[PDB]
Amino acid sequence: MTKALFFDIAGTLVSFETHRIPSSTIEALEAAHAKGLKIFIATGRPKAIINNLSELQDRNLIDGYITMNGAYCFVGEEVIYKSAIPQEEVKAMAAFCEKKGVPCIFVEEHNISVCQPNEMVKKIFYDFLHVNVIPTVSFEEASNKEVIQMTPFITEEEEKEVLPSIPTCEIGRWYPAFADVTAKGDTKQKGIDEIIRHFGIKLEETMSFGDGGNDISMLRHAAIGVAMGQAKEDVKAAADYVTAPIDEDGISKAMKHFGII
Ligand SMILES: [Mg+2]
Repeated sequence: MTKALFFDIAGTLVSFETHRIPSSTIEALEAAHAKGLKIFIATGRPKAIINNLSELQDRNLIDGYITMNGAYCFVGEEVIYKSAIPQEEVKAMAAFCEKKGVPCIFVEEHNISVCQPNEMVKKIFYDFLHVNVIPTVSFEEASNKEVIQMTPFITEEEEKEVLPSIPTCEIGRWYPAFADVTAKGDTKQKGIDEIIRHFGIKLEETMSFGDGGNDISMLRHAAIGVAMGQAKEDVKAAADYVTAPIDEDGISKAMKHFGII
């Protein structure tokens, strides 16, 4: 039976339309918590810019976090796994973005920065996703940092152009305007593995929930993967079950369907 739930944030817990968590989702997670489910966040975002979970956090419903696509995992105050990108690949991404004229976010363990933020950062991270403004630093400074995750604002075409300079990183994408880059093997699947290792939970007792391309590995890896109803077809194909759209009680309906609650 399911013992661990893994939830993506954007488009899974938090609506892109309201920037809020559906009421039925909060109710479902309260019910699951009381039944003893462990409830985990599994997001591409770094902790520093997770600014939209307060309704769950204030209710003390989250048992641990997979952040940065698996590159930074923690349970309470305890870090259980982290990674860093090979410096050559940080440098190559910085040089590429600066040459191309596109911005890039560089995330360290305890600092976050953006280089040359432009209309794409404003449009996508601030205006669309409601991320708080990230401090600016130069690409030269960024290129020298110990970086856990980079988020270049590159298209799929631009990604293929920089790819040979990025020979070992993982590149996770759910949206056409940016991708998240982490070190080899660091995907939300890795995050699941680290969390369940910590808790003594078997992979066969896991359930994941996602809407995006960066969820596909965790949708396949968990024993049961649930795709949100508005997800792209490749995300749905990776899942075992497709629930309703997020703003049509998709989380609650899935949890009820499986008897989680
Ligand atoms: Mg998502």
